[PDB]
Amino acid sequence: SGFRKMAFPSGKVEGCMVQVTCGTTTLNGLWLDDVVYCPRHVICTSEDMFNPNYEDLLIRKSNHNFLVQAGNVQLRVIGHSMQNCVLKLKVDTANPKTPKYKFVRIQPGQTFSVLACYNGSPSGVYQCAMRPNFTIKGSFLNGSCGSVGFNIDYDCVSFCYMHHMELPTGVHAGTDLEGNFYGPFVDRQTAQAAGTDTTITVNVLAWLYAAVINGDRWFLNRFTTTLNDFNLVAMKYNYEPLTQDHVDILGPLSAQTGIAVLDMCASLKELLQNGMNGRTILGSALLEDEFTPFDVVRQCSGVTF
Amino acid sequence: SGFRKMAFPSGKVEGCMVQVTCGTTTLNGLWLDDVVYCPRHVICTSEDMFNPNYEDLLIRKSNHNFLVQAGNVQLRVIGHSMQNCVLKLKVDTANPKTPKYKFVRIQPGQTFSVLACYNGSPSGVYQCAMRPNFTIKGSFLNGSCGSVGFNIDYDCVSFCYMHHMELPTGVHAGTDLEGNFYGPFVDRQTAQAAGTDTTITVNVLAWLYAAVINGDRWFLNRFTTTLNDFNLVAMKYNYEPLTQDHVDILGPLSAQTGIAVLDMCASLKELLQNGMNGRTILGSALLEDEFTPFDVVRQCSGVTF
Ligand SMILES: Cn1cc(-c2cc(-c3cc(Cl)c(F)c(OCc4ccccc4Cl)c3)c(=O)n(-c3cccnc3)c2)c(=O)[nH]c1=O
Ligand SMILES: Cn1cc(-c2cc(-c3cc(Cl)c(F)c(OCc4ccccc4Cl)c3)c(=O)n(-c3cccnc3)c2)c(=O)[nH]c1=O
Repeated sequence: SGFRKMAFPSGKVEGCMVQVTCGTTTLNGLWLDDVVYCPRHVICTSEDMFNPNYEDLLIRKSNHNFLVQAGNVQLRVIGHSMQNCVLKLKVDTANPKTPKYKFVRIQPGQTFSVLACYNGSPSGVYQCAMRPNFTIKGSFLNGSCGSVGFNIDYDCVSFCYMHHMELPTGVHAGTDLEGNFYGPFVDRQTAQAAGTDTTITVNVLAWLYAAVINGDRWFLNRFTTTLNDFNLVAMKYNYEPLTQDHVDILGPLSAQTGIAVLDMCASLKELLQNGMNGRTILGSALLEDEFTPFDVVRQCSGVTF
Repeated sequence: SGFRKMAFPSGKVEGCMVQVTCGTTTLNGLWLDDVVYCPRHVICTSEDMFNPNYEDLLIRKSNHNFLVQAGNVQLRVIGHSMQNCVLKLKVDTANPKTPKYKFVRIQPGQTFSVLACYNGSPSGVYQCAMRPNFTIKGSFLNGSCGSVGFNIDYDCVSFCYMHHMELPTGVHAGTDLEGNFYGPFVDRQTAQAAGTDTTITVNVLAWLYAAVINGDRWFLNRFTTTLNDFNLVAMKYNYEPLTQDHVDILGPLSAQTGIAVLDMCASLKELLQNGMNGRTILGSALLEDEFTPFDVVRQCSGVTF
C-alpha cells in the first residue's frame, strides 16, 4: 500500500537521448531508428526569435551544420526536413537502443512521464498531467528543450510530448512528436497566454478512490447526488464537468471499492463546499488531479512494464 | 522554473533487476558484477515466517534451488551466502550492464529514488526520504520485495536501500545492501512499531528557498529569530532541532537568494504558529520535508547525470 506520484521507468528513453548542435545552439534530441527529432528553434539565434522565418532560416543550413552527439558517438547527418515545429535529421546509423515505440497525441487530463535532459544527458524523471488548457506544470530550466514525455505499456514507449518553451507565467508548452503544438501556442517570443485552466474532475475522483483503497476514508459521507447536481458544484469551483463517459471510466474503481460513483461525487461536493478542515488525504492538504483512473489501478494493482 | 518531486533516471538500475525464485517464493534481485542480492526471506514459507531460523532454513538449500532469471536469460548459480538480512548468490556470468556503483548507508532525512519492481520487472520510479524514524513512506504492493533505492552522481549509482516489508501501519522497512536494517526492525512477522517520527526541518527550509527561487514569496516576513528561539518552536510542532551544521548546509541557498537562514527560520516559525491560511507554496497546502538542500540546488541549477 501507499500512494506516490510515480513515473515510468525511464531506461527505454534514456538510450534515445542525444545532443543536437546547430551553430551556437545546443539542445536535446530524440534518436529513434535512423531519425533524430528536436525542436526546430535549434536553428535560431537570439534575434529573429521574435518573428523567426523558419523556412528561410532552415534554407541557410546544410546537413553538416547539424552536429548530433550520442555520448561521444558522433552521428553522420544525411538528410534534414522540418515537420510543423519539429526538425527531423536523417542519420546514417539506426539507434541500436531504439525501443518499440509509437507517436501519440494525448488528450487534456491524461498523464505522462517527463525525462528532463540537459546537453543530451538525462537529469531527472517526474510525472505530470496535460492541463485542460494544454500547458504542463513542469520543472524545466534553460537547456531542457527537446526533453520528451512518454507513457510505457509493457515494452512499447508512446512518446507524446517534446518540450519547447516556458511561458512568462512559468508554465510549459510543447508539441507532439509530429511537431504540432498542444494548445494555442507558437514557437516565437511573442505575448501568448494560456486559456483558463480547470481541475480534472475525473482524476480527482480516481484519487479519492485511491485514498479509500489505502485506508484514508474520513471524507466518505452518507449523502449522494446526481450528475446534474454535482455539475452545478463543479462549475462554481472551476472543475471540469463530469460526463457519463467519466462515470464509466470510474467503473472498475467503483466495483473494487463498492462505492458508487455518484456517492463519491457527494463526498467531493462536500469537500469543495467545506474544504478539508486542516486534515489530509493521502498526505495532501488539497485535492489532487494528476492521477488518471488508469494510474490509480496500475499503482493499486502492481502492474509492470 | 517550476518544482517537482523528481527521481533519478532509473536506466542504470533497470538493467540490474532480476527475478529470484526459491521454492514457491519469487521476488526481486539486484545483479551487479557476478553477484545477485535479494532479501533472505526469499527462502521462507508462510509458516516459520513468525520466527524463521534463517540459518537452518538456508542449510536446506543448494545452489540449484535458487532460480535467477534476467529477462529470459537464466543465470547459473555457483555459490550462496547470507550477510545479515541479505542473500548473496554467486553467478557464473558478470552482468554486462553493471554500472559504476557503490553500496552506501544513508542518514535519516536524506532522499533517494525507488525503482519499484514485480517479478524482476521495473514498474515505476518515485522519490522519497528516509524518515527520521528509519521508515520510508513508499508505494509498494506484495511482490515488490527486493526493489532498491539509489542515488546517482554522474555515472555512479549509490545503492542505499533494498525493500523488505510493510509494517501493519502501511509504512515500509528495509536494509542497506549489506543487509543491515534501517532502524529497529527485524525480518519476522512479529509486533514491531516505528518510533515517533518528526519533520525534517532542514529539508523544510531548503524547500522554502526553492519556493522563493520560483517566485512563491508571500510567506516571507520582516521578522528574524535565533537558533535557540526557533528550536523552541520546532519542538512544540514536532520538528527536528536545527543545528549549526544544518545552517551551514543551507549556506549556498542563503547566498543565492540573499535571505539569511535565521530570517527564513522566522518565516517558518510564522507558518508553524499560524498555518498557511488556505494558501499554497509550490503547489502544496502543507510544509514539504522530502527535498534536501542538495535536491533543491540540483533542480534549481540544471544538473545532469
Ligand atoms: C538556444 N536554446 C534555447 C533554449 C530554450 C528556448 C526557449 C524558448 C523557445 C521559443 Cl521558440 C520561444 F519563443 C521562447 O520564448 C519565451 C516565450 C514564449 C511565449 C510567450 C512569450 C515568451 Cl517570452 C523561449 C525556452 O523557453 N527555453 C526554456 C527555458 C526554461 C524552461 N523551459 C524552456 C529554452 C534551450 O533550452 N537551449 C538552447 O540552446
Ligand atoms: C514470499 N513473498 C513475500 C513478499 C513480501 C513479504 C513481506 C514480509 C516480509 C517479512 Cl520478513 C515480514 F516479517 C513480513 O511481515 C509483516 C510484518 C512486519 C513487521 C511487523 C508485523 C508484520 Cl505482520 C512481511 C512484505 O511485507 N511484503 C510486502 C507487501 C506489501 C508491500 N511491501 C512489502 C512482501 C513478496 O513481495 N514476495 C514474495 O514472494
